[PDB]
Parts: sequence; C-alpha cells; structure tokens
Amino acid sequence: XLLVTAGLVLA
Amino acid sequence: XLLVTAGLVLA
Amino acid sequence: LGKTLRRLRQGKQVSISSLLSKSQISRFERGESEISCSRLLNLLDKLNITIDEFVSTTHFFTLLSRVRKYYAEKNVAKLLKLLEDYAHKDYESTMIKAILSSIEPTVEPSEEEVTRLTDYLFSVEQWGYYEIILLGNCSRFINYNTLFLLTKEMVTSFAYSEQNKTNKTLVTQLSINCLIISIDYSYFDHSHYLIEKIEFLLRDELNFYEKTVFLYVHGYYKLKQGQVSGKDDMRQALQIFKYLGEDALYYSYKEHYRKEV
Amino acid sequence: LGKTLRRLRQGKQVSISSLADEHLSKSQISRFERGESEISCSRLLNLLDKLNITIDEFVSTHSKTHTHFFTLLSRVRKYYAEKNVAKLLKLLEDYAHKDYESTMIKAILSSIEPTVEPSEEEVTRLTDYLFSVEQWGYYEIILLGNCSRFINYNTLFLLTKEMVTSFAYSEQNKTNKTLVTQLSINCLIISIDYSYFDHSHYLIEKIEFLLRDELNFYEKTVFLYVHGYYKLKQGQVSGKDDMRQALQIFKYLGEDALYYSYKEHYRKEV
Repeated sequence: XLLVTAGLVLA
Repeated sequence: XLLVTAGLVLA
Repeated sequence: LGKTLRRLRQGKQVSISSLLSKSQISRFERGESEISCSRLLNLLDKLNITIDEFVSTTHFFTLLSRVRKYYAEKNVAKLLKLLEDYAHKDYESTMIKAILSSIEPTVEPSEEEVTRLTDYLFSVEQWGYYEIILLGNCSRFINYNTLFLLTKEMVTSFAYSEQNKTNKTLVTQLSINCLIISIDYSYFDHSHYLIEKIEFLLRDELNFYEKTVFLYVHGYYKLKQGQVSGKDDMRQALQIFKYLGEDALYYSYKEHYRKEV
Repeated sequence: LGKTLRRLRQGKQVSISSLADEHLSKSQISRFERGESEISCSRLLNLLDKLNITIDEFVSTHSKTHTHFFTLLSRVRKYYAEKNVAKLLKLLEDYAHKDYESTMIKAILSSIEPTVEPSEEEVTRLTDYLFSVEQWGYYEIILLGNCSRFINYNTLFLLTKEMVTSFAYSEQNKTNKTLVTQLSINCLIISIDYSYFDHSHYLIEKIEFLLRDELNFYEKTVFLYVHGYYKLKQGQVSGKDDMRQALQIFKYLGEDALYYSYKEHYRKEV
C-alpha cells in the first residue's frame, strides 16, 4: 500500500 | 512457531 | 556452481574428505565436472546448508535488484534506461512501467500490455515468486474484477516451503490488498472469501505486520457490515503503526480512515 | 525431478522448444522430463531461469522432503510442544554420533528435564566450531539460539557479534536476517539484565540497523519493549511508556500469550 521501500511490492 | 523466547528456534 | 560450493564448505572449516568421492567433490568444486542437482542437494545436506540458503548466497532477481536500486534513489532517468533495456521482455517491461508510474505519473503500462500480463497470470497452473511479484506490482493498473479473479487463482495455487515462507507472506499481503478494495466496492461475498483465506494464512505464524493491516481492514469490513466496534479495530491498528514509528503506514491508513470513517 | 520440471513447464504453458538452446536440445529436455536421461544441475538451473523459477522454489514443489537438520528440528519441535521427555531421550541416543546436534538436543531437552544438560566441554566444542565459521548460516544460527542458556555471557556476546556481522541473506529471502535479529534482541535482554550497558548500547545500534527498511513488526514490538526496559534501567521515564505501548500492541493483535508473558515481566521489574 505505502511501503517505500520495504519488501518488493508497492501495495 | 512462537519464540517466547529462546525457547525453541524455530518453534 | 562448483565455485560457490567450495566457498561454503571451506568457510565452515570442513574438509573435502569428510563430505561422490574426494576426487569428484574436488572435481566439481574446480568447475570441471558437472554434477546432478540430486548430488548437489546431497552435498549441501551434508554441509547442513539448505538450497534456499545456497541460492541466497537469475534474470528476474537481477531485474528486481536493479529496480530496487533505482527506485530507492527515486531516479527516473535510470529507471527509464532500465525500461529501455528490458523493453523487449514483455511482462518485465510492463512491471517496470507500473513501478515507474508511482514516481513519474506520466509513465503507465497500456491496457493491452496489462491484458497480456493478466492473460498470462490467468494461464499459470501454479503461482510462484515471479507471478506473485508481477501481480503485486501491476495491481493498480488491473481492474478490480480481474484483480479478484487472479487473487483467487493465486491463493488457491501457490507454493512455498516451511524453510522459506517468502511466497506465503507475499500472498497474504496481496490477499489483504485485494480485500480492502473488495470492501471499498462492497463485494462482500468476495470479502468473506478473502477473510477466510487470510485467517488461514495467518494461523500459527508471527506475521505481525500482516496481522496489523488485517486488524484495520477486517475492522473496515465490520464497520461496513454494521459493527461499530470495527472503528475500534481500525483505530487500534493506527496506534500500532504510531507506537512502532511506522510513519508511512500510519499517515496512509489515517488518511484512509479519515475519508471512510 | 524431470517430472516436476515437466509439470511446472506445462503449468506455465511453455514449450520444450522455447527452452532449448546450445546447452540442451529439445531431445535432451524431453529425455530428462521422462527420466530416461539425467542432466547437470547447471543445465537444470538454466531451464529454470528461463521459466523464472529459482532452484530453491523448484525443490519445495518437487517434494516435502527436507534436509537432515530440518528433519531433526521438526522431530524435536513436536516433542517439545507435547512435553515428551521420553522420546527426546532416545532421539538423543539416535544422534550420539553427531556432536553439535546431540549437544543441541541436550540443551533443548534440559528445558523440560533439567537432569540432562550439555557438558561444559560439549558446549565449548560447539562455541569453538561457531567461532571458526566464516559465514553463519541457518545451522550455526539455530545451534547458537538453542544452546545459548549454556554459554557463558561473555562468550555468548562475542558469538552474537560474530553472527550479526557474518550472516548471509538476500533480498528474496530474509529468513536468516529475521532469526539473527531475534537472537540479537535475546542477547540484548541478557545484557540489560546483567547491567552490561556497553553491550546493550552496541546491540541496540545493531538491531536498529537490522530493522531498517524492513517489516518485521514482531521484532519491532519486542524491541520497543526491551529498549524501553534498557531506558528504564537508566532513569528515562519514557521507558515505561515504551513498554506499555508494546503491551498494547500484543493486546490489540490478540496475542494473548505474549501479552500475558510481557505484562508479567512489567509487573515484576517495574
């Protein structure tokens, strides 16, 4: 969703 | 599973 | 591979001897002989190293690593050059455009590019890391109905190992992502389905992040089904973000809360 | 394995022809899928890469089989949950020829039957091994984690420093990083207890670094508590606020056992 930048997906 | 604490890693 | 085997072994102070023969072991290490994956796995097992671990020490991974580097820098020119470099790879370039879109809004995958990708995702019998990462990164350009259909395929046919739960964790996050849109759009049959799938995925795991977002999003569900206590759940999830100093998650969900509640 | 390759490839609607190149012919691929021929691991990896599957992903769909060490852990696991001292006892006889494993089995078994403990000499052989390793993998991390109660604090601290600076992970698999983070927090707890604030300060800085740009909310929640505890032991009133916030997190997430267990620590030490 807002994960900038952790985990490699941007949900 | 749950670590509370060490515990069994990784239990 | 013969090279990486050597390093792993020898950095454990393990002799070639006490591990095939001494000769062939030695002979695979020096990159002269090819060995089967069967015998490689057997060697790693003797070394007490998993294959998951061995890999950790690949076209798609290379792409992701470059994307991560440039995105972290928010470097639009470099991501455009990366897009150029991968333009002949259809799903990969579609994914790059989807990612780029979040920091340069003028860049977006076309409807036809997205359709080729969702046709491909729909066709896969068993979802792996590749498919999961493609869906997750292209989701804002996929209409909700297609998103739910693919999410359902993913949830019901993905693989993971007990040693590496990476795929399971991503599937949980993407299922929750789908769930919050299902609730936005009042597909409550969809929502009911996803809630059961997520609860199953969370069982006997830590996964506190997913549990925190799930507390919020299930709370949202409850509020739309007429349970006022859902508000309490959503406000508690916000408190958790706040306590852990998770600024982005806190301000983003607080935003969603202010508009919906 | 050829069977599994075939299944995964057909499952992606991919032709044998599209996988063939200068390294493997169509014929060699077919003969492999049918089990008539074997191919090298390297050539298999090439095929997998074309299918955007990494060999660790391929292995887990091939079978539920796991390594000797993971098999050991799985057995020990269910016995510890069921408190079965009896078959942990001959699990221990079963592994007598494996020094580090049996030393670890004794350590675990001591938590439900204290009459069995690893000897000082056994532990020392293990810590010597652990100091001798250049990169810590799952094996070394799990050994350290489960034998920690029998390592003297200063050796434990030094071993922890080795582990946090020498473990391997990748962007795609943070399994070992998450474990290293958990064991670092475990050491921080002991360091605070023993009032080693030098060691505590070092560990706090390392843990903060390990948690950066990660999710890991379980470790962040425990670290909120433990660091607050460190803060308290040095006269910052905020430390108690931090601990109470961590309790609320466990509570809010329905984590009753954790809530109970940390609230017990709070009522006792605070």
